[PDB]
Parts: sequence; structure tokens; C-alpha cells
Amino acid sequence: HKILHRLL
Amino acid sequence: PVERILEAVTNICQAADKQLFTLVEWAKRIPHFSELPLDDQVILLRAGWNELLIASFSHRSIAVKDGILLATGLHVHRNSAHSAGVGAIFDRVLTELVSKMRDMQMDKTELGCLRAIVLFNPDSKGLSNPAEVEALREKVYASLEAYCKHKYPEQPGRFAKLLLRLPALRSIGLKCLEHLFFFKLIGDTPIDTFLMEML
Amino acid sequence: HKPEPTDEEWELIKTVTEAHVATNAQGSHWKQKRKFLPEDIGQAVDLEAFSHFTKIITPAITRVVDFAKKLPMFCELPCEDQIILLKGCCMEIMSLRAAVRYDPESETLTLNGEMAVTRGQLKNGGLGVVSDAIFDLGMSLSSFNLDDTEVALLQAVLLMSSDRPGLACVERIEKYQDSFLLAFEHYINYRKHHVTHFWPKLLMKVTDLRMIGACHASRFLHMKVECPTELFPPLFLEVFED
Ligand SMILES: N[C@@H](Cc1cc(I)c(Oc2ccc(O)c(I)c2)c(I)c1)C(=O)O
Repeated sequence: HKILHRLL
Repeated sequence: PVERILEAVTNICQAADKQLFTLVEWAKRIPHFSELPLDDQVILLRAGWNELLIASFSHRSIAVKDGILLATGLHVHRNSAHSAGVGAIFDRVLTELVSKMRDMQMDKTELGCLRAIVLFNPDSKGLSNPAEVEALREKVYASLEAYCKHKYPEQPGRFAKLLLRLPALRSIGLKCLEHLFFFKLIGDTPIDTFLMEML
Repeated sequence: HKPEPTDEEWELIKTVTEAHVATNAQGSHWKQKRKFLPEDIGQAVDLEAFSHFTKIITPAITRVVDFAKKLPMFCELPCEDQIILLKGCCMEIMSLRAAVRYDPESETLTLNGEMAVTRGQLKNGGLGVVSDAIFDLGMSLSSFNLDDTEVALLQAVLLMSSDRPGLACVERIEKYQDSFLLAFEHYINYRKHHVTHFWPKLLMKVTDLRMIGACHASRFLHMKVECPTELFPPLFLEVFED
């Protein structure tokens, strides 16, 4: 839902 | 030998004095518990009853969908809980516990041992001899592993999964403690006489 | 009889193990690359202490996520559940990782495999009582002496918690956890630990960990009550913010 996504 | 364990205002005050009685007598019927120093017994009880109670009705509510059956048979639907602001916590009990208990067909034997482990919590602060308590707990889930090996040999991970419900049970315990008060506000050592008597 | 792991399981074992290894900081040379945080820092929510934990917490967090991505099963989950699993087990795994790095001689933990802190330091650093919970755990794990594998498996199981709030593929995640647990249980049988009641004792730790992350969640609320919102790194927020 934020920086988490781009880290996925 | 979990066989001896398996065999083990005026309205709201009638209960509790009964539930607590049934819990204490349940613990007394637990192997080696009545052998611990008086102080060590009450400290355990008072440190676990939260989770013990919750482990009870959670297994009893396996015969109910989206609801909980309590002492007075007073079935509790999730509609009241969310309306009382305890929906979140209520749901956890259904999904993390009641659900998990049903889907594995956890029997009364496994429930009893799980509750026996809980009671023999060696981490509890203040008790005179921890080494002795953790000993007892060991002996407790010692039996549990053998029971699962013989009773359900087609499923090896059963024993393991049985323990992994304690974590859920724990954190849920905590939420309940934070939710409910009053009793605690009655200062320290508000309950010890009875525990000393039932002893 | 103790059923040793099967061939289909060893594959998952080497998978998870490699997953943990590539993502644990300092690898196996952490003891020499660690630096003791000044005894002055954090005396008896220390702004300074906190600022140092938070200044190195974002890499930890990411490194955790990396461990997840190196797991095929986890990569099979919807982005929705994918996020939830992390947010939950995040603090738990980091705690594990930190706790398995306890040094009796020093009575200190190694954060990111480079920062040694004491019980007090980590307590005044925002964790408070959690610090105890963690050190105590580390103390307990000392006699276990777990290897990368056994630690990787725990992390693995922690991740695949089918009881996190808001999950969709619950029965799917639960199946994965059951797979890990099976292999986990067999691996230790292979290890042939001489201590009595190793598997159960270890499983209880999962309880301990799940309780740490929880107290940590309540700590975070108090932290944003005292400490400012600017003192918090973006990634950190996202991780423990609802
Ligand atoms: N050492 C770990 C990473 C790790 C990093 C840090 I900073 C830790 O401390 C915390 C954590 C959350 C907080 O809110 C505060 I304040 C301090 C821990 I516990 C672990 C590893 O190797 O993965």
C-alpha cells in the first residue's frame, strides 16, 4: 500500500 | 495420564463464584498441582485464569456458528459484541480459536492438556520455584505428544499445531485483560483468602 | 520413531535456509563487525537512543521483506495478504533475529549484526518492557543454539500465520505453514538434539515471539504519543500504522 509495494 | 484431567447484581454474582469454583477444582484435579507451595498455586491460577477461561468457552463454542456459549448457556452473537465495541476482539476468538479448534476436531483431551500447560506457566513472576513448574509443564506436553502419536497416527503435525494455538490464545488473553478492569482497581491482594480456602 | 525429512522437504529446507542467509546482516562475521553503542547513550524515551535505532531500522525491515520474496509460496499470495503477513510478523522476526544474536559474555544484542546494545539501552530506546521480553528470549535461545536453518524455519512459520487480521487466502496460508512445520519438525529430528523436549520448547517460543510483536504494537502507540512524527522513518510507519 506504499513503500511496501515497491519493495515487492 | 490426562484422564484425571478430563474427569476434571444477584444474577451476575451467582456466576463467577461458580466459574471460579469450577476452575479452582479443575486445577486441583490436575497432576502435581496441589503439591506445589500454597503461594505458587495461587500465583499460577491468578496468572492464567484469563486464558484458561477463554480456552474453555472457545472450545465449547465449536458447536455454534458466529457465536459463543458461556457458563449460563447465555449464547452470545457477534452482533452484540460489535455493538458493545468489542467486535474486533470477539472475531479473533472465533477465527483464531473457535475456528481453528473446530477445523482440527480438537478433542476434550487436547483442550485439557493445553489448559494444563497454560496453568503451569513457569514464567509467572514471584513463584518460589520455577524449575519445578517448568518441569511439570514438560511432563504435561510430554503426555500430549504421545496421545497425539497414538490417537491420531495418520497426522504427525497434530501435536505441533495444538501448541500453536496458545500464541493466539495468549495475545487474545492480553486484549481481554486490557478491556476488562474493576477487579484490578481493587488494589493488590484482593483475592487470596478463597484461593487459600479451596487449597 | 523419528521420521527424518523427505526429499520434497529438503528442497524447501535449502530454499528457506538460503532465503534467511542472504538476508541476515553481517552473515557469519557479525561478532567482529559489531560496535558497542556508547554506555552514555540511553541512561537510567531517550531521544538520542531512539534516533539511532530508527536510523538503522529501515534496512532491517526491508531485509525482512527480502526474506519473504525469496519464498515461492509467499510469492503465490495476493498483494493484499502479502502486505498483511509482513506487517504482522515483522517485529517478531526482527526480534527473533536479534534474540538469536545474544552474547552472554557481553549481555548485549546485535541489531543489524553491527550494533550491540544492552537490556537498558534497548529499553530506554522506546521498547521499554519489550526489551526485557526480548533479551530474556535471547537468553533462553542460548541453550537451544539454533542454526540458520532452524531460525529460517521459525521465521517461515511466523510469516505464514493464518490468523492475521484481514487475510483472504487463509486456508491457503495455513497449508503453507503446515508444510513448514512438518519439515521443521523433521529437520530437528535429523539434527538429533540431545536435550529433552526440544520441539515443544521451541514451539513455545512462537508464543513468546507473537507476544513481543504485540507489546511492540502497544509501544508504538505510546511512542507517537511522546516522540514526534518526524522522528519516525517512512517505512517504519507504514509497517506498524494500522
Ligand atoms: N537486529 C535485527 C533488526 C532489528 C533492528 C532494530 I532498530 C531492533 O530494535 C527495535 C525494533 C523496533 C523498534 O520500534 C525499536 I525503538 C527498536 C530489533 I528488536 C531488530 C536483525 O538482525 O534483523
